[PDB]
Amino acid sequence: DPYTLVRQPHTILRVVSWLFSIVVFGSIVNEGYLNSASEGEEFCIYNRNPNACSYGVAVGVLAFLTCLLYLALDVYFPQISSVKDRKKAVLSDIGVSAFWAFLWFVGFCYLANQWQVSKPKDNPLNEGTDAARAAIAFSFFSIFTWSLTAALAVRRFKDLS
Repeated sequence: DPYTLVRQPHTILRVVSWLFSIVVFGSIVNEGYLNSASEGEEFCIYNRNPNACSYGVAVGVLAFLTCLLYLALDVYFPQISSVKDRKKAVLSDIGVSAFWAFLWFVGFCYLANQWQVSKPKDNPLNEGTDAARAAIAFSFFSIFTWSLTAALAVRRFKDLS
């Protein structure tokens, strides 16, 4: 039912992941790994630490960009007179949302794995620093919210189809 998807938690998930993407990006910046990644020095640009974080930055800042724009679309979702055109909008966004699950999975793994390289792998990821752990945690949290949208790729689509 098109007229129930107007209150679909999907929109909420966009807001949640929108914020989470800010937290991850910001946390990485707070650590200073973004600056290190941009640093052309061969001991920083080839350093795996900031490079792993730069993957978090990639998906972080672009998720902010994408989700922000996606939320703007939701504003006018119920303003669409054609249910078919609504399906087009959902299909277009939700396909990327499913891809975000992949993208954040990869970025997350870079953060988690690189931590196990630089720090004792016998210890859990929660033995890292405040912001570093925030980036990892909220990256994982993002994956959850994106995996929900991956399911909605069928739910919402068929409810409009």
